Amino acid sequence: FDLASLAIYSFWIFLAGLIYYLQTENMREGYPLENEDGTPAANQGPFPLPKPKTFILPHGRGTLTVPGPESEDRPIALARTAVSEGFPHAPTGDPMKDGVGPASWVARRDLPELDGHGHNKIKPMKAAAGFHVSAGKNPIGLPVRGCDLEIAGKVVDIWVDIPEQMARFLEVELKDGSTRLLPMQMVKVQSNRVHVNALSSDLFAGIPTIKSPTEVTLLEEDKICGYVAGGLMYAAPKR
Amino acid sequence: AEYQNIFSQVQVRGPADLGMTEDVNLANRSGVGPFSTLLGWFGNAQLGPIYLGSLGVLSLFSGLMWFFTIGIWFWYQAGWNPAVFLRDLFFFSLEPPAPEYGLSFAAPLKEGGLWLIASFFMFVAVWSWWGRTYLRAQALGMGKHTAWAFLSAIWLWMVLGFIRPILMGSWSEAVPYGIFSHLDWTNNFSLVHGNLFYNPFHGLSIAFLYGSALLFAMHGATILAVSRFGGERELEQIADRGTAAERAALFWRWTMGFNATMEGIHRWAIWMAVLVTLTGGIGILLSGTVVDNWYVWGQNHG
Amino acid sequence: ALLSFERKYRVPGGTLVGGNLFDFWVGPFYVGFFGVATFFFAALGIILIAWSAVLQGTWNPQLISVYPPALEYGLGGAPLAKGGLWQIITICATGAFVSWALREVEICRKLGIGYHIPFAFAFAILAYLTLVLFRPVMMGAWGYAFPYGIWTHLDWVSNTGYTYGNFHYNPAHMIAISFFFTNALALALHGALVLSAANPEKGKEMRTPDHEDTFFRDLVGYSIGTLGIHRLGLLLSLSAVFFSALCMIITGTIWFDQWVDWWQWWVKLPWWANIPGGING
Ligand code: BCL
Ligand code: BCL
Ligand SMILES: CC[C@H]1c2cc3[nH]c4c(c3C)C(=O)[C@H](C(=O)OC)c4c3nc(cc4[nH]c(cc(n2)[C@@H]1C)c(C(C)=O)c4C)[C@@H](C)[C@@H]3CCC(=O)OC/C=C(\C)CCC[C@H](C)CCC[C@H](C)CCCC(C)C
Ligand SMILES: CC[C@H]1c2cc3[nH]c4c(c3C)C(=O)[C@H](C(=O)OC)c4c3nc(cc4[nH]c(cc(n2)[C@@H]1C)c(C(C)=O)c4C)[C@@H](C)[C@@H]3CCC(=O)OC/C=C(\C)CCC[C@H](C)CCC[C@H](C)CCCC(C)C
Ligand SMILES: COC1=C(OC)C(=O)C(C/C=C(\C)CC/C=C(\C)CC/C=C(\C)CC/C=C(\C)CC/C=C(/C)CC/C=C(\C)CC/C=C(/C)CC/C=C(/C)CC/C=C(\C)CCC=C(C)C)=C(C)C1=O
Ligand SMILES: COC1=C(OC)C(=O)C(C/C=C(\C)CC/C=C(\C)CC/C=C(\C)CC/C=C(\C)CC/C=C(\C)CC/C=C(\C)CC/C=C(/C)CC/C=C(/C)CC/C=C(\C)CCC=C(C)C)=C(C)C1=O
Ligand SMILES: COC(C)(C)C/C=C/C(C)=C/C=C/C(C)=C/C=C/C(C)=C/C=C\C=C(C)\C=C\C=C(/C)CC/C=C(\C)CCC=C(C)C
Ligand SMILES: CCCCCCCCCCCC[N+](C)(C)[O-]
Ligand SMILES: CCCCCCCCCCCC[N+](C)(C)[O-]
Ligand SMILES: CCCCCCCCCCCC[N+](C)(C)[O-]
Ligand SMILES: CCCCCCCCCCCC[N+](C)(C)[O-]
Ligand SMILES: CCCCCCCCCCCC[N+](C)(C)[O-]
Ligand SMILES: CCCCCCCCCCCC[N+](C)(C)[O-]
Ligand SMILES: CCCC[C@H](O)[C@H](O)CO
Ligand SMILES: [Cl-]
Ligand SMILES: [Fe+3]
Ligand SMILES: [K+]
Ligand SMILES: [K+]
Repeated sequence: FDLASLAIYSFWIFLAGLIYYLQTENMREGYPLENEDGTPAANQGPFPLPKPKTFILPHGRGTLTVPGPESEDRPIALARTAVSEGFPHAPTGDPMKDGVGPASWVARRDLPELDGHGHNKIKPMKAAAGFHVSAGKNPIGLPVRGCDLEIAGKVVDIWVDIPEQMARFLEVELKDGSTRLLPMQMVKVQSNRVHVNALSSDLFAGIPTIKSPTEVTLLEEDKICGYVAGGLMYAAPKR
Repeated sequence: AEYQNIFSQVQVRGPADLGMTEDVNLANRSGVGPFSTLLGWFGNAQLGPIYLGSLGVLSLFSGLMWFFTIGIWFWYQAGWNPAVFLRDLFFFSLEPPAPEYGLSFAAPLKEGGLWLIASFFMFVAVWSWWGRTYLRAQALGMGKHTAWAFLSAIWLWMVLGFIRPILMGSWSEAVPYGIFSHLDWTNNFSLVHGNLFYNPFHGLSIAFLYGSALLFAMHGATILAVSRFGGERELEQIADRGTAAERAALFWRWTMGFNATMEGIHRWAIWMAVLVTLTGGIGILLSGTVVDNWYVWGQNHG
Repeated sequence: ALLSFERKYRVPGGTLVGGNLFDFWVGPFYVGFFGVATFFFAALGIILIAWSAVLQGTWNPQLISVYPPALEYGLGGAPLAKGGLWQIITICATGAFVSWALREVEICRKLGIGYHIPFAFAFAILAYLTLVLFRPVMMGAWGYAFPYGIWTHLDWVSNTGYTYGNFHYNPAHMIAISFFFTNALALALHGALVLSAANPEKGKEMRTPDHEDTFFRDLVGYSIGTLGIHRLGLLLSLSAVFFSALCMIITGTIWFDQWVDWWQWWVKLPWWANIPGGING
């Protein structure tokens, strides 16, 4: 007989089922798989989509049910470079402006993330009661330099995550008096400047702008973060 | 150079965050502790508040009694000499009853009794703390995943000190409380059962342990890599997938041909972790009870 | 086939070598110059394992074992059937792993993401190389490396460890294990915490990270925070592997006696060395 043999055989049956379950749970976004033209792929693999689950979202924001119909919900300015599958797709315009490649953004909801109390999670520090810089070089006041070593603007605030008490963006004022948000993760605060490797100074103007000066929506965050990260590949030319 | 978001460049602080209320009895929350700027370079600066109700007090009291029972035994072994206490600290050990005592509670204090008292206090501390992990989640309306995950760790602990010794018929089989002595116990356990490398549940426990380091290295790296797109705001990425979650998925899709989602990586995570101690407790529990010698067993099975 | 949201990312660019020549995919897999290198190294390696299998006289994957040259060969080359295949296979492995890492770098570049992943992977690669390259070279023979076999490599672990008594007494090994156990604890907690907020009690709204901080503060008096926990996992994992490589690189080189005896430096400090009492007096 043997209880240890029963246990090891049983465990391997269990683990196979567990892996099957875990894989299907991980197909709740992005599937069914598509051809390059957006139509459903003929081979979906041996794992089926899981039965749907529904997340109840806080503050009257509704629900998310996944899996569900996938749609990009935005135009994608790319075209095939080959006559068969598997090759890159070339930007049909300016990929920074069009938001493709590493400049890509997702059509998230055009509302701000809220905290557990239903208040905007990210606020400019100037509007965040009691918030202040508590350690490190305070970036407010510093000129902002791009990868061309030219000054694009000056830091006029920090946008802070209120519940998690963290710096999320720098607000940078440009020569025309408008501002843009830069992700904190993409700037280097130095003693005499903030340096931004991803963008040359002349690309700061094109950072997507926010529709209201004291809040930022998840859609806007995705457009800002995407554009800034896309500069690593695309700031290149010059001239 | 390029910033990597391993330590923060600038810290911000606001009023102390007293937390969400939900159904929590606020009367049992402490005030906040001090803020630590040192910690704040890597994680949150804020210390406290802590919740401590009757169960938490019982758990801390009992845990302290466990630690102090072992500790006074150490002092005793030190001949009450502070110099000797520091010198031989890792050599002291509170040991269980000899095998001749079986599972009785009749061993003298100095020959197992104190081990039983200490173990009793540990039993109460850990299970009351388990109760806390459940009730703290319940009071906030959260699922009970933590209490379930903690139960996998509790399974190995219980097998080691309680279930296996009871099934073997003596407390002498349990783990002593000492730094070196518990490592000596572990080595001996393996030698006596024919080399645990031949126990398939041990090899699995190792696959999950190593796999937990593989996976948290993958996952931590991944989230940091997409932190420039808000990647660590995982709950909202679950609710409203963003370019962080898509770039993360596609890194792995392009690398190894498949990927996770922002929620599902956490299910891979919780299982990779818990399976360490679930498979481990099974492997230990069968040892000596069902299988005297894993080498021998492996010659007739697999 | 592509994920529904994938096409917009499949642009040209990011390669380190070859320009557009290997800038394409096979199914889900990105290729790149380093995809070709990984394929060459892996394939050659696997072919050489199969030839080793033929020279050993077995196809059973639980029996195939490729051993390094015996200690008498020192750091020279050995005949292919007597350690040379191991040597070439190790070159292939190292080539395959480093190529995999560099391919990961080409993928990060195309996606516009940080390089944290391949940097992390490099710790694993360096632990591998500590075992098969740096340690053997410092010890003066390829034969101190581990053999490539599912079970024979465990034989090497047990034989190497017991060469120094109970290996548990290696202080770097104690640190390494503490990081491995701490990492698994942190992984369980992190997975649990996020799922418990995303999947709250029946009928309830998803919780927020605020609830996640609250839960931990309530339980232990501290929350490391959603950025911190990912920093922490990465540090705990990589520290575990750093201290593993460390624990082995010092073993057989700077310390080669029984590890238990290392601890005598402390017990024998003159201010308490001769005091009566205790385990040691
Ligand atoms: C010479 C030694 C033997 C051997 C003997 C053993 C024995 C004996 C055991 C293991 C076990 C394990 N071994 Mg082995 N092992 C050997 C060789 C190895 C090698 C190797 C590279 O050679 C590796 C990688 C491992 C790896 C492993 C792990 C996978 C596993 C433990 C998992 C775990 O998380 O435990 C750690 C987790 C716990 C102990 C859970 C603790 C939970 C409790 C509830 C915590 C209470 C806290 C307390 C109240 C204090 C609070 C203090 C706080 C500050 C408040 N072994 C050799 C062959 N190994 C264990 C196992 O499961 O084997 C199947 C085990 O019992
Ligand atoms: C009797 C045996 C001795 C002992 C002797 C040894 C010896 C000897 C060693 C260890 C090592 C370790 N031991 Mg010890 N150890 C013992 C008891 C234990 C116990 C315990 C509970 O008792 C534990 C928890 C541990 C724990 C550990 C870890 C600290 C460390 C192993 C991990 C590591 O190096 O990862 C590092 C990770 C790697 C090496 C993996 C590299 C992966 C590569 C880069 C990629 C592979 C890709 C693959 C080919 C792809 C295939 C195809 C795809 C899957 C499709 N030991 C007993 C006392 N221990 C080892 C160590 O520190 O090594 C540096 C080591 O050599
Ligand atoms: C699933 C596998 C892994 C796992 C999971 C896990 N552990 C858990 C949990 C989970 C999911 C919890 O929810 C629970 C927790 O609350 O974590 C924060 C826990 C926990 N795992 C713990 C420990 C632990 N886990 C371990 C391992 C693991 N835990 C696995 C690898 C290990 C080892 C050996 O590897 C240890 C030591 C505790 C931190 C915590 C459970 C706490 C508990 O039960 O506490 C009761 C004890 C007290 C209330 C008080 C004790 C008092 C002290 C002993 C003395 C302190 C006094 C002195 C003034 C300070 C001295 C400090 C020194 C000791 C350094
Ligand atoms: C540094 C922390 C931890 C870590 C991290 C880590 N590992 C990683 C990564 C990271 C961040 C990846 O990005 C990468 C990955 O793609 O994971 C999905 C990877 C990876 N970790 C892997 C495995 C692995 N990692 C381990 C460990 C760890 N990885 C650490 C604990 C272990 C062990 C034993 O603990 C293993 C087995 C692979 C899944 C993947 C690397 C894939 C790769 O390199 O692919 C290219 C190579 C091939 C397809 C095959 C090469 C074949 C050889 C030419 C011949 C075989 C030689 C081999 C030496 C024989 C060994 C026999 C054994 C029986 C001893
Ligand atoms: C969604 O987002 C999330 C958040 O955001 C919202 C979160 O907030 C959190 C919550 C997360 C946290 C609150 C952080 C949790 C913290 C950890 C998991 C651990 C962090 C730990 C470290 C950074 C350091 C650990 C140190 C290591 C590994 C090196 C230590 C090496 C050793 C060899 C230890 C040796 C110890 C000895 C010899 C003991 C000394 C001698 C004695 C005689 C006393 C012994 C006493 C005892 C009681 C014996 C038991 C001892 C233990 C257990 C020792 C403790 C061990 C240590 C290693 C310290 C999560 C999960 C999350 O998901
Ligand atoms: C939050 O976010 C996150 C995600 O998302 C949201 C994630 O997803 C993940 C990722 C995590 C998971 C999905 C969880 C599950 C993961 C684990 C438990 C970790 C362990 C993983 C595994 C064991 C899987 C390992 C798999 C691997 C390494 C891949 C398998 C690999 C191959 C088959 C190798 C193939 C690839 C190669 C060779 C490189 C390049 C590719 C090519 C196709 C090369 C082609 C080139 C040629 C020249 C071909 C020529 C062909 C010829 C001549 C003929 C062919 C001949 C043959 C014999 C074939 C994380 C962490 C995350 O945090
Ligand atoms: C300065 O000095 C003072 C005294 C002030 C403080 C110093 C204290 C010291 C030095 C403390 C040292 C503590 C140490 C070194 C502790 C080490 C502990 C270790 C390594 C423990 C390891 C494993 C323990 C296990 C697996 C225990 C499992 C126990 C159980 C499952 C409990 C089972 C319960 C039993 C047997 C009781 C049964 C009775 C009932 C009623 C159920
Ligand atoms: C050790 C655990 C390894 C688990 C790997 C299982 C994953 C297979 C998933 C491939 C399916 C992807 N696909 C085709 C649906 O897109
Ligand atoms: C897992 C890490 C444990 C950290 C423990 C921190 C506890 C601090 C609790 C604050 C208490 C402040 N008080 C009440 C003393 O004033
Ligand atoms: C020795 C300590 C005793 C353990 C503490 C028990 C608390 C368990 C909580 C489960 C409560 C379940 N329920 C549905 C009644 O809420
Ligand atoms: C949730 C992730 C699941 C990962 C599965 C990893 C399987 C590792 C294979 C180890 C085989 C050990 N042994 C001796 C039992 O055969
Ligand atoms: C421990 C073994 C792990 C092997 C898992 C390998 C990953 C499978 C990738 C499957 C994707 C291939 N595809 C898209 C053509 O289906
Ligand atoms: C010789 C000096 C080496 C320093 C030791 C390195 C320890 C592990 C490094 C992990 C660093 C990355 N992390 C996780 C903090 O982000
Ligand atoms: C009795 C079982 C023997 C196994 C057999 O000799 C091996 O597969 C040889 O490859
Ligand atoms: Cl699950
Ligand atoms: Fe996470
Ligand atoms: K303010
Ligand atoms: K035996």
